[PDB]
Amino acid sequence: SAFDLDVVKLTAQFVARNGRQFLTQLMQKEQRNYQFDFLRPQHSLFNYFTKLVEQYTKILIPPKGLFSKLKKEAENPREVLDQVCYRVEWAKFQERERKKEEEEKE
Amino acid sequence: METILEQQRRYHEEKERLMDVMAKEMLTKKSTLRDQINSDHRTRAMQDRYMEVSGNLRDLYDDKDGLRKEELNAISGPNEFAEFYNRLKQIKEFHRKHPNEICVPMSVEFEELLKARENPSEEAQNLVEFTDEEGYGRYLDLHDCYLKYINLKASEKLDYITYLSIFDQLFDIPKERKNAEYKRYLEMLLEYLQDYTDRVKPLQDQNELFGKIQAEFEKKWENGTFPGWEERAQRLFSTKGKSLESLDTSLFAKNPKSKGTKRDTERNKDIAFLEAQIYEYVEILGEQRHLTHENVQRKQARTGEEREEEEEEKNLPLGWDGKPIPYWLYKLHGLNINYNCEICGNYTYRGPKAFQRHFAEWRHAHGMRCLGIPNTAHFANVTQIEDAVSLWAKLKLQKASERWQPDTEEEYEDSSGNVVNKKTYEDLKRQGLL
Amino acid sequence: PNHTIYINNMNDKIKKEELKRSLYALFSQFGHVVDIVALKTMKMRGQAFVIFKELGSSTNALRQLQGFPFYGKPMRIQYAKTDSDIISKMPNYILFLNNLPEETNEMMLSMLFNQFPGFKEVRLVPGRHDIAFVEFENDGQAGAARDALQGFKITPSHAMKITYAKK
Amino acid sequence: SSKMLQHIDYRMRCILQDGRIFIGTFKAFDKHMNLILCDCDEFRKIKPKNSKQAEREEKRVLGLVLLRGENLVSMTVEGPPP
Amino acid sequence: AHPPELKKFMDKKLSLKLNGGRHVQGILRGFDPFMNLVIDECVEMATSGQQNNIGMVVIRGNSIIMLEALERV
Amino acid sequence: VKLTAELIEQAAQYTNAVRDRELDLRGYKIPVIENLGATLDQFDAIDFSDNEIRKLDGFPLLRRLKTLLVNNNRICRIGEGLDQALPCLTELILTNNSLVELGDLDPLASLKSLTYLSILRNPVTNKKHYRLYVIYKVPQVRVLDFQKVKLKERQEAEKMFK
Amino acid sequence: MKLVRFLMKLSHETVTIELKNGTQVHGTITGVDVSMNTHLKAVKMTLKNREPVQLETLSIRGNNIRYFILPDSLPLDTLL
Amino acid sequence: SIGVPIKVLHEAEGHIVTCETNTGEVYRGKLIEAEDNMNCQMSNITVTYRDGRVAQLEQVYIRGSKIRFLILPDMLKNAPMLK
RNA sequence: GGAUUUUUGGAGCAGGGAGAUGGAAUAGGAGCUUGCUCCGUCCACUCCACGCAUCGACCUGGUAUUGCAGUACCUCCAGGAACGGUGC
Repeated sequence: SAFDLDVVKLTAQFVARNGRQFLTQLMQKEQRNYQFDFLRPQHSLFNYFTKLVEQYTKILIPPKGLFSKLKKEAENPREVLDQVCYRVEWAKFQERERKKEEEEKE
Repeated sequence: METILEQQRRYHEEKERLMDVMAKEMLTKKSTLRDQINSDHRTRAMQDRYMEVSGNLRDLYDDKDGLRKEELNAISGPNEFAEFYNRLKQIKEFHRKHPNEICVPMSVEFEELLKARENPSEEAQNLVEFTDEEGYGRYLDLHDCYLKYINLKASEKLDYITYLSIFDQLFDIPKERKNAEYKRYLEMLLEYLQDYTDRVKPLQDQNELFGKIQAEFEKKWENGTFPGWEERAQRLFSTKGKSLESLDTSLFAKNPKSKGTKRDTERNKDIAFLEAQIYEYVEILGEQRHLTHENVQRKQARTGEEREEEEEEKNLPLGWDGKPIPYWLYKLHGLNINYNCEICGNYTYRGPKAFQRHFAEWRHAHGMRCLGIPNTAHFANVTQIEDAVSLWAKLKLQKASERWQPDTEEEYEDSSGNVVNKKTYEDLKRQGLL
Repeated sequence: PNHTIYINNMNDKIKKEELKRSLYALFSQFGHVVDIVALKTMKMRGQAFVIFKELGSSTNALRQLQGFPFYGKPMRIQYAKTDSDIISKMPNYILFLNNLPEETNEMMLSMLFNQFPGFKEVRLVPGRHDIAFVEFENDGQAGAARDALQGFKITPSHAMKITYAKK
Repeated sequence: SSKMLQHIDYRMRCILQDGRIFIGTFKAFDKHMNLILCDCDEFRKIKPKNSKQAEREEKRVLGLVLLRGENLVSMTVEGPPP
Repeated sequence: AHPPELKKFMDKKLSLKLNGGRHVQGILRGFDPFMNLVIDECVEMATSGQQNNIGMVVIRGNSIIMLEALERV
Repeated sequence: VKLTAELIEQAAQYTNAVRDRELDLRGYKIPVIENLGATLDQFDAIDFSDNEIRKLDGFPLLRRLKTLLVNNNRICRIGEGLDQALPCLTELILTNNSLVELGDLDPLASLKSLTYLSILRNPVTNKKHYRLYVIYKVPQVRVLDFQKVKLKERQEAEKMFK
Repeated sequence: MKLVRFLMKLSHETVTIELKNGTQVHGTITGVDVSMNTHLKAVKMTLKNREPVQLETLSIRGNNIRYFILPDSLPLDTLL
Repeated sequence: SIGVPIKVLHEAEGHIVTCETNTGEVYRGKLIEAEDNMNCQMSNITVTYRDGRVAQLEQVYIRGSKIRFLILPDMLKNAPMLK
């Protein structure tokens, strides 16, 4: 739902700013007189929270939108072709891995 | 909202979906050549979607440089968290889900069922980029520039050999005066050809190739690109010779090189750009023009059936043992006679008892169901559908007639010495009088 | 009621075509525009009719635009007495119709009762005259058109009003 | 052949004896090919007689028009069939 | 191959518009299946209001694209 | 819900009430303003009766448009590039709409062709000097609230709010 | 015999028609009947002082045409 | 042979039609007698002569050779010619 | 079946004169670029003979009609000519 997704977005906003392993902006939200239902790791929503945290990190890396922005993407179809071919090469190696694993298991 | 955060969120989603779509589109392919040209254009355009994302994200410091100091505090927390969460604790009891929170970019940069195009991909194709014979990258448009040259020169022998020789080479002594509008006409044919080339090389950086061609036009012609041994240096776009390189340069900016000739350095600017673009396009498509010329040789000397079609590129019934049925027997069975059964999808039957049994066969059964009338016998051998519906119409009328309906027949007197039917009796009975 | 709606009470210094453009803009909202029958001869001046897709559409444009300001004088729109040539070539569930005509034609009575989302049937009490009971296959429809018909004119010599049938 | 017999019943811009374009949902042909254009209109150049005034076209509709055979300069399709 | 229907209009007055913007005011007198309506007591009407009585005009339908009626016939 | 060129081609493009080419799409609640130019230069009126369009925006280049029905819609604001896409436009009937404040009258004035307009049933209606703002911003207008504009109204609307 | 029958030798043929209203157009016409009736297709047409207007299925008339231009690979004696 | 154009002209004759001729002579009135050669007899017509003083005459003989077009009954849109 | 009504065509063309009135950045020639002189395509203002009349729609205010029927187009006075083709 949109409300639950917004709550997960706030969880990602807190995990982007949590600067210590035991100190953060969500330690208070856990036992601070409100409900905290995304704070579970044994909840399956913990996995979507981890994905949202990975997204907040992909926005929090300095090359990801803090103070530097590279234009090899905004005006780069050649680096884009390089990246397409890189994905394709990873895919070829992975198809080989799957075939070898299936054969070994059989 | 989230600008230095949510902006990067949108940009990450956009670039990641673009990278997945680009990987799939540049790893797997199709068979079609028009589809191949359009798909190179589509890979360039997916780079361009990531390109809009990047044009938003790479100068997006107006939020980052300023919110990184206000969100760079280590004191606050559940206060602002509680402002946000108490706003978020509104009535969100609307029990339904939404995958249109992460589930856009696959439908945006993925392949379709009939044409492999995403959300953008409603008109993604080589639609107007492929002419009749051109073949999306198989042939090109030399006929139009040829017709323009014909209407210009008007020569009783300006035929295939002369056309191909003028359109294959780069910078020979041309077969027409370039000191007339023939140069501008070559520039127009080269504009068409260069558009064709910008469509036929779509995955290459268009702006970067433009900048390379601009450095070419600005240095590589006029700064001694053609050396010599009058022969030290001369121009094919100026038509002035040089006693040496320094003489060429000095006549470039002298008086008669400034404004004292209608073929001056700027007064030949349009025809010079035409000459340069034409020479570059020809010297690139030396193989492409060669394949087009081979095709034209085929389209001139090939036989009529092959050429036209490429431009456009005993009934004997079965026995148990699967052979012809002999002729007196075929006549007996009378297969020749065909029966137009309109109910059966304009199916048409040979063999009369075959025809008849078909009325209970499936295709007729289906026909009936979808006609809206059961496959009861009463219509069998009525094959036209308007006849069927009027028949079943009167049949319906008769069935409703001979039905005894207690509602209109079964009739009740009220207490007041006057009579109504069952229906109205119970109606006014249970709506509070009777 | 009628799908052909009368729209009048405006000025005459306004043009037929211009007032037609105004009526189109102001009628594609409350109903559909099929044709605007506009005559500016003297026998019917300052008036026109719009033939809307639905009879409830026309009467609803009439009941919302019951005196809407326009063209020199607040224009009044109602249903017509009959329908136009295009469409011519084309609270409870049960309620007693009081002042029910001993003269009405069951056809027009049916088109009245089925103004609403389709009525079940109309039963003009054929004993002691001047009564009816009509039921609607949609009780909200019955109550809607019966409240809007409280005091309704049909054969204007009377007002045909339908209230919720009692217990 | 009867070339137009496929392209009829759609809104088609028929051309004039004087250079107008008239999109009528064309019906049928003849040996003189006189047009019977239904739901048919016209529009021609509102000549400014000048250049700082620009050129437009005022809208005229005949509805169904029986364009005599001397009319057609061309017949192209400007509306799909409704 | 069908004569034209000027039949009740014959021997009656018509004011015709022929090419050159001209008018011929006259009596319907004679014709052919070629529609060549011939007007006696027919007078020309020019661009200017000048008008000359022509005696007997045999005005070919080659040009005359209009003609209106003076009476009911 | 997807509003497509399905519902724009299947739309009715034929004789309107004032005998012009109108294309009705009644009965869709279409909130998506896309895929419209496929009227194919044979249309002047675009009607979206029973629509929920989040605001006034989303039309293609129509140099011919002569009527548009955006009534019974969810119009909250008014988008910018309206004139170059409707230069022949005089009738953009957006009554039963939800325009609120005179900042929704910012692109309203840039057209040279607006004369027959309707924004009725909006909270911009009973506000004081609202028709004054309208008679200021709309020079070439002739049909406003289905009664003529006035030179006295124009004097008031130019002179006030200096 | 007539050259109307010579123009009847044109189908899948690249032609150029200069018509009656100052028109000049490039066209692969659809099909031509005995009275010169040659309906254009994918044609770029320009009347007197005009634009390159496009018609994907158009019907260019007869006596309202002026000049016709045939293909270059068109044997004349074989076409008449 | 026989023209469904002529059938259209026969369905357009007898009542109010509006012919439009060569130089702008357009007559909107009762196109009484039209023969398949199109020499249309109109009755009680209002003809403009393209002059904008579109004046009403009676029983005009407007030839069809100059007839640029002819606005016919808008009620026979379902003709038997097209259907 | 290219001769007075439709498909072997009567189609083409050109916008009235002038003032030390003016705009052509990227586009005209010569006086061999800039400066400046004269010269063969328009529009804005103004002078004639707002190129001349008709009518139609409209903008302006006043003004008569409250009315039911399928429209070339339906008030009257007065101004202005923003727009159309008809005679020169």
